[PDB]
Amino acid sequence: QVQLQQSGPELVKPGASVKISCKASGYALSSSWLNWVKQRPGQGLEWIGRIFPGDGDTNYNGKFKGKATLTADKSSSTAYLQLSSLTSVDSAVYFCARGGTVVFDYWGQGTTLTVSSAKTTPPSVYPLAPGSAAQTNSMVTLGCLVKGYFPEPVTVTWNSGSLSSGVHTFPAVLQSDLYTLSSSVTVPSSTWPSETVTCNVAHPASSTKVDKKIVPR
Amino acid sequence: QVQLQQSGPELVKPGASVKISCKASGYALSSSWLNWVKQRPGQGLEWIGRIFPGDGDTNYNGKFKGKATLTADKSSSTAYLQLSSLTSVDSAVYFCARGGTVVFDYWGQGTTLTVSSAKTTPPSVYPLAPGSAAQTNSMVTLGCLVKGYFPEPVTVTWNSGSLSSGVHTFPAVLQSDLYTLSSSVTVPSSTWPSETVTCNVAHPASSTKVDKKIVPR
Amino acid sequence: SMNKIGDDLAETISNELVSVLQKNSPTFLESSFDIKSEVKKHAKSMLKELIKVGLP
Amino acid sequence: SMNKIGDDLAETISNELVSVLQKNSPTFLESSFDIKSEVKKHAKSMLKELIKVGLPS
Amino acid sequence: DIVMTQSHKFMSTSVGDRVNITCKASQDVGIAVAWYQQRPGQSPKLLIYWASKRHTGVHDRFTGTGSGTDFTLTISTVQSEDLADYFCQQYSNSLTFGAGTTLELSRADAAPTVSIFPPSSEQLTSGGASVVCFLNNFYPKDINVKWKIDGSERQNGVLNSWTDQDSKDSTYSMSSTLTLTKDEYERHNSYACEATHKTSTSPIVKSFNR
Amino acid sequence: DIVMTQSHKFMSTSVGDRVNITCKASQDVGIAVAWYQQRPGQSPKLLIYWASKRHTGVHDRFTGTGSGTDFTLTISTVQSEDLADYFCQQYSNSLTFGAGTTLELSRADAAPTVSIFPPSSEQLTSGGASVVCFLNNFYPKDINVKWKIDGSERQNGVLNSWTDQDSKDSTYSMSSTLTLTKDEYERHNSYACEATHKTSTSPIVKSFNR
Repeated sequence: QVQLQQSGPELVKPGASVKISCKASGYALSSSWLNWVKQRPGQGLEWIGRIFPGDGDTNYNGKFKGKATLTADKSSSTAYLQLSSLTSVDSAVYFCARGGTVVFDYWGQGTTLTVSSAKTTPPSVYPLAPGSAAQTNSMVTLGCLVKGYFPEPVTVTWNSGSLSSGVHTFPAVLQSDLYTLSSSVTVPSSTWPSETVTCNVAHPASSTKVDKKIVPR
Repeated sequence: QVQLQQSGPELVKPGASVKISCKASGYALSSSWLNWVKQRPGQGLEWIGRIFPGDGDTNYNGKFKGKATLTADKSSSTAYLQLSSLTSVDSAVYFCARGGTVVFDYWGQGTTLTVSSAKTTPPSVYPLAPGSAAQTNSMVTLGCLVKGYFPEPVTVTWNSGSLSSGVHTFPAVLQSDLYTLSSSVTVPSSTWPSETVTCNVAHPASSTKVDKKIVPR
Repeated sequence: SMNKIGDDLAETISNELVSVLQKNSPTFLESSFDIKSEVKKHAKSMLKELIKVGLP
Repeated sequence: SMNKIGDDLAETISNELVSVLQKNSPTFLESSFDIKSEVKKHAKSMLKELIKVGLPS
Repeated sequence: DIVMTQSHKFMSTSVGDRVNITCKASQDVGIAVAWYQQRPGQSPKLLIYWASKRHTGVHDRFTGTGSGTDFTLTISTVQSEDLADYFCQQYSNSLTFGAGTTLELSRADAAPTVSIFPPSSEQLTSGGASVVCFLNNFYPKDINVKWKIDGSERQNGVLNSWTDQDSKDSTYSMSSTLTLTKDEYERHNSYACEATHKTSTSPIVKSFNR
Repeated sequence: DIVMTQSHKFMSTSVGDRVNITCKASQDVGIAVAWYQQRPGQSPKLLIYWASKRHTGVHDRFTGTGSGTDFTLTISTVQSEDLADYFCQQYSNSLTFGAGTTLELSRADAAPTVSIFPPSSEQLTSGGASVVCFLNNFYPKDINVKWKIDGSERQNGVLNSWTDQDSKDSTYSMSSTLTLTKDEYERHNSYACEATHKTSTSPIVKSFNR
């Protein structure tokens, strides 16, 4: 069973160092190359470097010579990627991949690296209600603004899942060193403001959860 | 020039032993086989043994394995043949020959081994003359008998070489582990007995030289 | 006897070619047991022909 | 680079084949320098063939 | 120092149909191009390498058609497994990965439903202010949103986010937040969110005032 | 063991003519046969190996042949250099040499001159006795000598010696000594030396009587 087990996600202050491990099975790293690749979240892949565990040879990308260091323990089926002087630009997902020097047969899982000055911070949850104006009144759209939390993720429900159709929850954006979501529902205008609606917003990192009404004021 | 140089002639008593050397030049012994061969007075040619002095591995004939042994000195380009338990049978000329296992592409000059209990001893020189009878009187044939000497060889001349042609000297033969031969001459019948005929033997080993006339009867 | 050394010479040829082949290959080179065996088999035939050029 | 180890292997092959030929030949092998070279050139060309059973897809 | 450009961020297809994914190299890269698939929540996996060789286990539908500065990955028949992201890669001199292409499901045109919301009282007492506009359930993903403050263009202070293609009705949704200070927000009256799209010559405009 | 027999102890030839030196093996020796030349006083040299292949330096004259239990060494043109001894050798499983063939110059038949001599008075005081018979200047070398003591034949106590082909007149000579005790010699009266040769049906015989 070929598998490449990497270490868990890392959340580290800017300027610090991190050592991501990559453990292999189902084949011998002693006769292969192990490569490391950075997929910025949403953007595309950049190569970092590779190592030959058996002969302990390293080839690096010019981009990452000063920042990245590769090493290996031939007897532990394990190689490590060490990254120094971290910034928000190094915040990405890092894979290790088996292969030759340039074509990668089987990739790992991808260890998430997030680099930020922020400490664990609960979101501000602002209700999004319409004004007194009205148009195409068949359906009404509400929302919330999860804002200023760290780290990810955030779970959002409406009426604790009692309102599951016509809902849109959006991936957070990184705004001012913190993450912001928005989410919206669409209920028929018949039952609102008649029937109450609620922002459920859960941030498991801080164990902070919000149950907030949407009001016309 | 390529050549193989062997040690000098040998005299041994029965039961004793010899070491014959064979120095090589013009090629590398550590890349070849050196073979030893017995050539007897009966002209039969027999093979003894070989060595690959680069390794030192040997191979012997079952007839000589008991008493023939080969060693070599790589740093001196020299192979050695050692013979124990000597006897008149082993008395022969011994060649050392370059080649592979079999085909002897180049031969040395040979070492003469004489095995005998005899000590250095002069020949008896006996005059050979016809009896009173008249034998084919156109010519007269006289002779001599160079008998019971050791070692080889002897020199034979007639009237100190003045009686040059029409003479026959024969190679020696073995009587009782001693050497013996005879020689003849054909002077015309009118010359002798009135013109003295003599045979002039010489045995360099014993520094014995014989000057004997041929007398009638 | 002739072929004792032959197979061992093929063994060194076969494994060394594989090591260099692996360390410089742009791809992983899976099933390297089958890579080696073809090379080692081919290597022996090569050795038989190389031996032959030393003719009488 | 690609011939860095191709030559070393041809050299090792040529030397060991010759030493065996000499020790197992009934004929003295003359001009072994020439013998090796034929074996070494033949070794090189066929080493470049052996290496090519790697990935010729 | 070498570019691999995948012209199309997205390619449309239906299940059972034929589709291509293109890649363009800025200079000659021989046949040294590899294609990878990455489904959401998956590490990449190899489809093609050397620009036409199929890797172990990849189904025959993943044809590869490549040399030079122009390469193409063709999927003979598209199915659920193929709704994924695709990257091309050059390794002739150095590693450049392509920009990436996302294979989507085609559906009939759909205009977005647009809503606009003022900043909340709670936010306005903290000194912040966020004007939120949702644009939901539209296709194709080619949408362009413009913000206006008192009828005048606003570019900065705007952060946007999209959902991937909805699994039920194959549409895309977009959220756009314009964030300002309490100081500036209170210095203006009209706020509008204006969407340019292929489903209406007129941009979709919806507005609020104070 | 395997036996290599050279039937002809001697071959007759002349400068400018062809000659075949043959060699018969007792068991199949394949082509594993070598030929050597040996001039008198010299060590052997290789001419042919593998029964038909010339050794480096060997002239076109030396055209060896054969496989099996029969082999040949054809000299196309005989020179003075070739008047030497010739040996064959087999190495199929083990090494065996032949006893050699000796290449002589051919000349017209020649009958020997024969002499007979009694023991000397000096030898007969020491106790021994040697009756001597010379047979000189005959060709070919095939000559047979028998000793008769008072008619009765003699074999034991007889030592023979031979010369090689004389360089002046291409003949051979032989010496035969009948070595007896003084007692044996004195108890007999008539001594005679006989020889059979191609030149005469009647043997050559010469007598001595005390």
